[PDB]
Amino acid sequence: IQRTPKIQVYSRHPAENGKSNFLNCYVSGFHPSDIEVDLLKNGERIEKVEHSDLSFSKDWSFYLLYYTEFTPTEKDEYACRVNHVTLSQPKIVKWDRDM
Amino acid sequence: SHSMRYFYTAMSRPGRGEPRFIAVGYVDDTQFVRFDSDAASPRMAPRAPWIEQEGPEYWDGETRNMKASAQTYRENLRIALRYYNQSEAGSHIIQVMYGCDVGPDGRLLRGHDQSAYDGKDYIALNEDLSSWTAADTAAQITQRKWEAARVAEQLRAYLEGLCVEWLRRYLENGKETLQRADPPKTHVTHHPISDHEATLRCWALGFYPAEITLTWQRDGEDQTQDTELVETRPAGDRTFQKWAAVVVPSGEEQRYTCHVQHEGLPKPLTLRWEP
Amino acid sequence: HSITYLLPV
Ligand SMILES: Nc1nc(NC2CC2)c2ncn([C@H]3C=C[C@@H](CO)C3)c2n1
Ligand SMILES: [Cl-]
Repeated sequence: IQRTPKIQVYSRHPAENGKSNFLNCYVSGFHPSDIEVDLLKNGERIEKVEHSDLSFSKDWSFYLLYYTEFTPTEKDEYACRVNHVTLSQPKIVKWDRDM
Repeated sequence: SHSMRYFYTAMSRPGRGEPRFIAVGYVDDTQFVRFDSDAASPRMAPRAPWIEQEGPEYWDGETRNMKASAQTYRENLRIALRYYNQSEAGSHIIQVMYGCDVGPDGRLLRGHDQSAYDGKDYIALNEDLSSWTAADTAAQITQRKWEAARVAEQLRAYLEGLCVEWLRRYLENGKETLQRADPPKTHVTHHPISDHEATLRCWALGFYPAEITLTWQRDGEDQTQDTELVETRPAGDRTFQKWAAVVVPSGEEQRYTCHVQHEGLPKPLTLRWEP
Repeated sequence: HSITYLLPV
């Protein structure tokens, strides 16, 4: 069975402009385990992004946390772009600092 | 009130080398070890502070054991290919989770050893730690073989033995984090979506463990069908986040209270929006 | 600590 990833883009701490923080993209509920996750800054791929170790839920679906250091600003806009076998085109979810 | 779990993932990938094997270890909601066969130098590695104190015989032995387990899981991927009459050019996955839950007294409550092939149930050790649940015909072949080999008794020897004993040790070494009350740092936000309505959102941040309840009430009764719940998510620092949202008629906000339950809290919080 | 059990299916 194949399942499509749910996506949540958010920050480790409540965002303050000018204050260092972490940008997170939590992908979950997907199968198989192969997946591609990019964090974007104003449309551009952020080079050094890390992720947690591969693990799965009770229903056997996988989850990973992709993260990177960032200092949020008023101007700067961020997103998470995920591609999986269950997706025809890479899905892009924008960061909302209130979600 | 505590648990230790190991999650093994073996994935075949024809054209991309040997099948990949990943193991992660958790105590409650805290990951403490990892293994990845793809790493430049594959070893069992620490992912929690309180585990790093274990000596070379722990990290060397766990590394040798993971390398051995990886080879066996590769063997098992091949066997499954034969059970299911599948092609060697196909890509498949074995997932196995095993471990023990112990009570507040520190004694075994339940042992686990269950698995999936390609995302679906395969075979599982039952609560009696003596019988199996095979999910399909291919897994009935395995069940047949494991009964002869007295596999359940040996799983049971681990689950009553090393599993509970090491879990008890881990809980003691990391008592300051693993047994600490970390209640959520809560607040309620407000953003009017229109003239008619507005969005109430109840946040719960920085909590451990992940288990939490966020419910909205109107005049004291849950708006279960109206409330939008997001999945509990990792903060990246071993803590978790969650928010419940409900859309309410502007002016009637005060009818709505956000109720928060967590084990790090003295007693359940009741929140309201404030300006 | 993980179990040591090289188990065939
Ligand atoms: N339920 C289950 N399914 C397995 N394989 C099936 C999916 C093909 C499996 N292989 C080994 N074990 C136990 C032996 C020690 C632990 C770690 O390996 C678990 C297993 N338990
Ligand atoms: Cl037989």
